[PDB]
Amino acid sequence: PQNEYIERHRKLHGRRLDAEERARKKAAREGHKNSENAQNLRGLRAKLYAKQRHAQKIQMRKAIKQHEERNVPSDPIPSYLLDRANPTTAARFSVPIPKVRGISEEEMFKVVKTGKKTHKKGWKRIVTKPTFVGPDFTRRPVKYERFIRPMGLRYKKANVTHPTLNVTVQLPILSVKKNPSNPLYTQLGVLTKGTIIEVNVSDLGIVTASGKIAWGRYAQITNNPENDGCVNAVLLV
Amino acid sequence: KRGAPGGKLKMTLGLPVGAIMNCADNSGARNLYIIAVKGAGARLNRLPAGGVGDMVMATVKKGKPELRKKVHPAVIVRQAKPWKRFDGVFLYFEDNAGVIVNPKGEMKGSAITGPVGKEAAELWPRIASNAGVVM
Amino acid sequence: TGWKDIPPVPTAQEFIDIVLSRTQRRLPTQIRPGFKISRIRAFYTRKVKFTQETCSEKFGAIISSFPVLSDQHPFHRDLMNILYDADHFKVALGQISTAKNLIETISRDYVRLLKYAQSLYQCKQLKRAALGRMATLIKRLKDPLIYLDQVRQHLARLPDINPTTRTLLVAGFPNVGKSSFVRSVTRADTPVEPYAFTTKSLFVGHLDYKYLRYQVIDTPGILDHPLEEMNTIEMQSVTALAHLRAAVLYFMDI
Amino acid sequence: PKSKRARVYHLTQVNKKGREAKERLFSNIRETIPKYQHCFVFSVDNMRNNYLKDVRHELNDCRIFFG
Amino acid sequence: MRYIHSEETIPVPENVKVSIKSRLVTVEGPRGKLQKDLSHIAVNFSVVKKGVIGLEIHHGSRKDVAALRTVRTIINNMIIGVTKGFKYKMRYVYAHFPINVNVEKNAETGCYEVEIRNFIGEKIVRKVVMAPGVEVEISKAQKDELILSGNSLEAVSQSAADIQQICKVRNKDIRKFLDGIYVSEKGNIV
Amino acid sequence: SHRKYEAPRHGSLAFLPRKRAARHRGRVKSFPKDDPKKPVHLTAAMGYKAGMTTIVRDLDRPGAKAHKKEVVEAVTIIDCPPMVVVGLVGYIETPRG
Amino acid sequence: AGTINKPKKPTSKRKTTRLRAKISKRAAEKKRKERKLARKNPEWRSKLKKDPGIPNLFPYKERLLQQIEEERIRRKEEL
Amino acid sequence: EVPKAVIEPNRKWFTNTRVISQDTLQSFREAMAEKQKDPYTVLLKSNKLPMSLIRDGPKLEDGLKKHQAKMTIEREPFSETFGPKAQRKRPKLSFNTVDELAGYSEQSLDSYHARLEEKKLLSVATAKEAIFNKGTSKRIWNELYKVIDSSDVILHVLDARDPLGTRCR
RNA sequence: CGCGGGGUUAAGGUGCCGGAGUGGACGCUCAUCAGACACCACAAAAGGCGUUAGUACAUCUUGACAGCAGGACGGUGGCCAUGGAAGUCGGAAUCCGCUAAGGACUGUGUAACAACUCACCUGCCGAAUGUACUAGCCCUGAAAAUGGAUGGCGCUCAAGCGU
RNA sequence: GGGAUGGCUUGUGGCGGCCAAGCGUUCAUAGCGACGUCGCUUUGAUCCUUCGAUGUCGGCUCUUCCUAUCAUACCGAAGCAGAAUUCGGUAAGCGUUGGAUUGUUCACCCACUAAUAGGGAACGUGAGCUGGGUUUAGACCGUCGUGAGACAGGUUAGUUUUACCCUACUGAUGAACUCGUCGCAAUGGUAAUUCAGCUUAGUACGAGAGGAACCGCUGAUUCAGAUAAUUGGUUUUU
Ligand SMILES: [Mg+2]
Repeated sequence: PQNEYIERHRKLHGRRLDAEERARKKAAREGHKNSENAQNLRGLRAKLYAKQRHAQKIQMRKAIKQHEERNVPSDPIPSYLLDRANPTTAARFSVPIPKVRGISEEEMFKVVKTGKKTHKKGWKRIVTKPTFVGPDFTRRPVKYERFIRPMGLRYKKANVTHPTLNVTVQLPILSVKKNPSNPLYTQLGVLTKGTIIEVNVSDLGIVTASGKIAWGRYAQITNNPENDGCVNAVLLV
Repeated sequence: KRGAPGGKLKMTLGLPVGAIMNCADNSGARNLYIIAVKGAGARLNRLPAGGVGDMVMATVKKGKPELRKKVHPAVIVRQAKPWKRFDGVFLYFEDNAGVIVNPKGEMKGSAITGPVGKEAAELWPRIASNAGVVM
Repeated sequence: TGWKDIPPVPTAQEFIDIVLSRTQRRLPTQIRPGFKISRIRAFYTRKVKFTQETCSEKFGAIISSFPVLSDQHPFHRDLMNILYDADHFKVALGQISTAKNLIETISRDYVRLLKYAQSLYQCKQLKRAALGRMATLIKRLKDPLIYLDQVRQHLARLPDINPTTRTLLVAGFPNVGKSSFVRSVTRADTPVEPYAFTTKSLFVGHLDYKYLRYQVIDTPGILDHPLEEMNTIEMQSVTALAHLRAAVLYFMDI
Repeated sequence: PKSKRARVYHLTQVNKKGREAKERLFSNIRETIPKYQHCFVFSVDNMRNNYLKDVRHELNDCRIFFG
Repeated sequence: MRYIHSEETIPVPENVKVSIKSRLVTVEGPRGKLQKDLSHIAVNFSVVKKGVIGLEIHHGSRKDVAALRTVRTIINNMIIGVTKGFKYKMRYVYAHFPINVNVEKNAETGCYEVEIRNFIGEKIVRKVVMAPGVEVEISKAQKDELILSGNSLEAVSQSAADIQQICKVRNKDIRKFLDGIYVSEKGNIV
Repeated sequence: SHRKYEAPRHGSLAFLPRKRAARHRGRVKSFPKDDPKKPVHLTAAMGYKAGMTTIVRDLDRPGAKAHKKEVVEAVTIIDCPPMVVVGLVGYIETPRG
Repeated sequence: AGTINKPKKPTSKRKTTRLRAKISKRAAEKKRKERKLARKNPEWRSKLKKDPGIPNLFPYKERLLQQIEEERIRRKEEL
Repeated sequence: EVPKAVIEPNRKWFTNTRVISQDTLQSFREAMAEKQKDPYTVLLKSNKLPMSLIRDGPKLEDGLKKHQAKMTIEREPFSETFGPKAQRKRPKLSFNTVDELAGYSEQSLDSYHARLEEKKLLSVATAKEAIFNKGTSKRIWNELYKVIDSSDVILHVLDARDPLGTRCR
């Protein structure tokens, strides 16, 4: 068969003789079936069913309210900026997150054991949090490497949000300025929550009052990168 | 359609996986190394094995270099392990030998050297047409 | 042969539900905080890898089943372009391949992080982050999946036309008797009606002449205006006439 | 009664008339009373009554109430 | 809430004899006799008037009040069955293989039997044994039509449902394959 | 943890315990269900196993490969001298069997 | 489901001492935490709560409204 | 022990750490244009520079082809192209006249035959032996990246009998 | 809190194991592993065409809610678009007449019409209903892996829940 | 000389902004806020970017359990023509296999197959057999140290050796009731499984290519219970 052959078979022969009556009776039994599903499903299937029915009820209420109310940009922009996807756009020099959970050295570092004996040497410490190592990085030789910052935990970019512009851009990390838990964590370059980092802001296009281009600014990390797999930061503007 | 034929009575399977059998056709191969048997079931540690009239998958260990790189379907036509027919005869051939075929059972070569078994001849009509002696 | 063996293309929400239900039900779900950290890492790593493998299998099945436009005969390539915009076809399949690649990249990154995670809570957060990022990537594919499902159904119902056989190509104006002739000489069920453009797609029937199989192609009608003013329905007939080495039968109603 | 028939909210333009239609019919009949010399009462029992439109169009100088 | 008294009524035709004893209802008419045990439902039966049966429930809940409606419809259906009877007309249609329907009456059991052959070319013979009191005939006024008649509406309709359900297409597209036997009409014999 | 490769258990638990039979003579645990419409007939017999031998059968099995052919089959010989009927036992039905 | 013919492992209602003590400790800690959150709650609260009023189905509501009106008239006259 | 993790208020958080002028940018752009490669010089310390403002932009063909897909989808959405609510009527053609169509069909058939011939010129086979996967294992490449991360100078050793064969690009 | 006898209680209990009530009054609840020592989590402003008690708003002999019998029209195939597109593939408008009332249309349907149907109106009928929330009790609201646990039997106008 | 988190967990990311039914507030109009949504994270490409063992896994041999079902049974939906499937539901009765690779997180490849589903009973320390983490004493090589020696490390060789006890389990006897024959059946156990071929039929269905199923018949896989006429094996028939 070719093209719309089921529709052509419908046109030439119809359906089964009881199709309309069976469809009407099933649509009539739908209410009892839905109540039975609400009262008799179990577990994760019942939880997903309840969430999905909650969604349908909210949507139906919105549609009914809109039909009830049937009988009744924000910032000024130039004409060439009309009909475009524009952002909503929403002394004490305090940062947005002035206090975070402190990280103990036991949580920060884990002991790496060395040696072939049953009793092992334990002077090496591995950093368990994400780090930034900077440019032109070459690792220390293994005999003199106390702090291990593993390769798979090293980051170079961050999703940085500008509070005024309501714009999030991925920016390169320039340095790590202050980890609030420890100056040693600052020196190791640990990226945890509340850490002040320096970011390349060339993409944001920031011009100073004297006409110079600002390409380095400070941002505070606002998430838990070891849990999230990424670095989220907010510019300090 | 998988290559295990239907209507085959139970017989003793003399050739497990890893057996090197002779090549009874003129396809250029001289021996066949069995790596699998069509229709073999699932049992812990049991080697899949085949008998006369069974389809196996085989690699060529000796012969033309063009056949050495492929896994060919083959039909076992002769076996040396004695087996019984329904007429009560226990019988065996002097060697183990098979012929290279396609999945449809048609032969790759054009001639068969030596005799073939009744089971192989009855299950595969192309082997029956290419058989000089059927024993 | 045709394109009836393309697997069905789910929507984005159905795709997410299928993949996450496979991960939930084909793997163990119970892990304890008191277990060894290597055991917990293996559990969550297996979750991430299995989710990515299911996504990769489904996306590769979608990609490898659809026709490759550059590998078709020019008749089939041009007809596919007339039926569905070839730019849209290639863009949808490219988005599918890009999403598959991005999901594999996300899986590799989060497996690498789970190598270094230190607690069940951190492992759980990393696994949820990986799965949620895959779900966001799939949610971004809502419109290409709908488009590809429609195209798959049409391709499955497309007639099989051999461009390198004996073919009789029946063409002409609407309402001149093309479908009547094809019905009279073949077994094809092409409708015959008095209104114009009754036939909106290519139909093919077959006949035997001197123990040889001939195929006969019924076309939609063609109007008298330049090529830029033809719609897709007439452009199917124009494509067949341009690319099929056939015997053309131009029908006239005097 | 938890077990009840679900009431269908109609997403259509026209709503139920209510008492305003009754008051409008009252006012229309009472204001058409003083303008005419005769008031006939007619019956159409078990009939389709769609030809009353044609009757209204033909008797354009008259007023017809079918309420 | 408990309702002190609730009541339903059933009119009885002049040619119908109704006897109720311990909630066992026997209805006799020109067409025969039907029986039904309603001892699973609490109800007080009475004769409120000539030709009227009264049903009542005392101190019942809403469910107990509502059950009298089902009892009323059951007894009314028995009265209609013994007066006019019930008839279901079924039609069997096919595409290519003509469905063969053979109707016999088993002398040992007194029940009718329906044999269905060649349903979409199948070699099996389908056999449906009808409920007792259900008469099956092949129509002569129309084409490919069976007529089921009886006094018990439940027996007639369940027999028709069995005939409909035995001819079921499996593992095929039901948009394309339209063969089957379907109830085409429901009504009274008289 | 779970068994890595599945395998069915060795032997059937239907034939437990694997102990010696409590009697040398076989016990008919169940007799065929009685039908009073049938004529009277005995349901069992006894014999002594003598040994085995070989036969050739002219097979009539339509559909089989050995149809209309000769088949060699093993058989068992049971020596059956006639029995002597010496008693009659009657059995009633109780709620204990 | 096939619950009747093949029931599954039962869910025990027999409590353990460890779980009872843990639940009691968690309930007490939740009570203390809720008291602290209510102490530090910044949500606005009215000085006078909203009154439900008189129910409509009370058959002498109109007479009660009359009595309220005469009482407030007498209070305004006295003051 | 759990420390107190607090950031003090400071005016330095809200200033620009690094600034650059247009003259310095122009000098760096000219240096970027004029710079050449010397095998006998090595890089010892990178200058921290805003390289996005100094590097030359991509080619215009690459820039247009990078956005052509989203431009086509913004012009015609998928629901308007094919489907139950599609409004597409005129196809996009690479030809304008009937003579151009005839020529296009001729070259399309020629290119299709050429592609088929080159594909033809270019029993299932046995699996590739696992010995030929040696040197590609995750453990070996973990060792390689560990060595690369540890080293300042990398000696790439080549066989003089097959230098380009043993070169690792 | 010395060794004994008698009497009375506390916490807790009185269907049997088990001493003491199948004790009394008014209700509620039926669970496909109810509940009986719960408060914590799962868990949400959660999902229930389970069952009661209420609160607010609204319709109603000028006839409410449900049905049945009928009407559901005219300018008009409104504009643009489309090979075709007439309320019903789309984009945008969405007004007037006749009105008792009837959308420049809610769905089925046609290639497009037709045809059917809904919103709304009239006739028959006949007395109370509708919506949304609140509070009780009940169901769901996630479970692994030997066979078992309100302590056990068991208990359904309780031997469950509240006073 | 002492010593050896847990009614946890599961399927749907984080950060920032907006909207928002509602909660509150209505001498302040703030503060919470489900449902959502928006921004950061190749025209089917590239194949010249594999990113760190402190945490250790194994294999036989055998039994049982869970269901979160891969296959088999039944069912609901889908342009599901047919064939082949896809998504979902009930269901654990019954199965779920050889093999290659130790320059190595041994995980992936190949094949057969109806299918090659996932877990627990250890790993919330732990005497069955035997390989890797793995490590007493002998020895080189690398790194560090003036050295004894230690280790970033790599290699080689290297002693635990019950059972006759109690219980459990598998089988075998048995006192008391005279000895014996024939029986009953409470209770415990319980068993079959999957594929193929012939016919239906080149039929239904289909433009064509292709292409079923029910009834009927015959074999085979895996499992189970027996048996020794035949054929092989075994020989102290010395
Ligand atoms: Mg025409």
